[PDB]
Amino acid sequence: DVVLTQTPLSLPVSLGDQASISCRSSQRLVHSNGNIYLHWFLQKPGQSPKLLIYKLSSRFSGVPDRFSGSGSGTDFTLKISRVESEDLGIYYCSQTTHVPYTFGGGTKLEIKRADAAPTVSIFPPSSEQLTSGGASVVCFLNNFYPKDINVKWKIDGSERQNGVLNSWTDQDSKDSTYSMSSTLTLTKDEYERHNSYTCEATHKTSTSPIVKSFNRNE
Amino acid sequence: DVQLQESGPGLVKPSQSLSLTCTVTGYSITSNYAWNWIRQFPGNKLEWMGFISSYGTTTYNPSLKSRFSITRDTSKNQFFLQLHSVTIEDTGTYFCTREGDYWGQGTTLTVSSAKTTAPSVYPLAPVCGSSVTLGCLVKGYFPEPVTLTWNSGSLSSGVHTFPAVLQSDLYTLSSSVTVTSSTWPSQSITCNVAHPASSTKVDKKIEPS
Amino acid sequence: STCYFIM
Ligand code: NA
Ligand SMILES: [Zn+2]
Ligand SMILES: [Zn+2]
Ligand SMILES: [Zn+2]
Ligand SMILES: [Zn+2]
Repeated sequence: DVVLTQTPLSLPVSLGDQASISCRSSQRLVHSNGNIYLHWFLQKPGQSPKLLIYKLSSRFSGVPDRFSGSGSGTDFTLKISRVESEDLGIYYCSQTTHVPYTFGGGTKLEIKRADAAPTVSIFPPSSEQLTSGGASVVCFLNNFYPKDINVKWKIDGSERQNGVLNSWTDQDSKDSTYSMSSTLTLTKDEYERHNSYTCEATHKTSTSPIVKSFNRNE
Repeated sequence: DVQLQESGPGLVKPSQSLSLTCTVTGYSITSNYAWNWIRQFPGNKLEWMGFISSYGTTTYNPSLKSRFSITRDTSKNQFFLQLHSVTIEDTGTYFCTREGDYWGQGTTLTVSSAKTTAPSVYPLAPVCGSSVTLGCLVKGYFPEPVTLTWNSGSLSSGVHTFPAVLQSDLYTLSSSVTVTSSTWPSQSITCNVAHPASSTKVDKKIEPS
Repeated sequence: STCYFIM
């Protein structure tokens, strides 16, 4: 099948500025009739994808002239001349020359703000959870930017992979930051067998990780 | 007046078979156009499934592992996606469209063998600064959704409520509220969790220790 | 023609 690769995965832009999204095809997309069925869709949150550009460079009905599609061969580009708040969401390239029709992974058009270090909080299991035979340790990593963040769980010095549930918020509407939750799930029996519990955050705002720790029963 | 509306079960069990209906208004499905089904999974991946011509002939995606077919009922101006023997991997949003020009709102399909399960709600107090971050862990619930609030909605600022994630066929969610040290534990901060599928309405006060 | 526009 035809593989469509989008670059970048995330595009931080300021309102009023120019933005450009690239799409790389694994095959040439010239149909027998001479047309290039490479299209661009925009998906806003809670909505379905909407057609912006089609057959490489045609603007769909209602789409303003700020959007333009370009390309040849395997390299295709979508340009937004003056980014507005309405332009925010996920942009997908689409090819319909060859069956099966395929899409790119999407490019998120997001807002730029100053760099912000995450505020990290660690939470030992609640006594109520311990009464029920469970034990989850919860780590919040809040109001950070940019969005790229690595979180790391350590139990008694050793790194833990199993029982780690991560969740991420979308870009906050008011402050333009990101937040993340990371939960380490254990049986009470395993939890009562380890002492040191650590949540480490790696973010471009610090050269050393932010470490929040506790020792069971102090 | 060209519109599309997806409809379907919402929740099914692994191995069951399934129909999703797309009712079309304002335009006849026997005129010129093909009518398409496209899926979207968490992670945003879009997957074209197939189409039915205005003349009743079909074209499917040959590379898919899901067993499915597309049919229509011209007299009702509807086309269908028949999903046969579904797996947990078929969970996601199903859109009908004409030819990418008009789309429906999308329909959420969950494929799970889980039973309706009330969540366990756990308060998250800080470990034994100018601000304080408190939390709430909503664990082991099915199906979606839950709705979580702080102080019955009156505490909305500094709140981060994270999307739910699957941990062993059941959903888990968390939320954090950050207030000044002068606010808590001086003033009461309560987590309010509604899970209407199981008729749950729980309030957990966050106490120190 | 099975696909009239782009699909
Ligand atoms: Na075609
Ligand atoms: Zn291929
Ligand atoms: Zn081909
Ligand atoms: Zn262990
Ligand atoms: Zn009929």
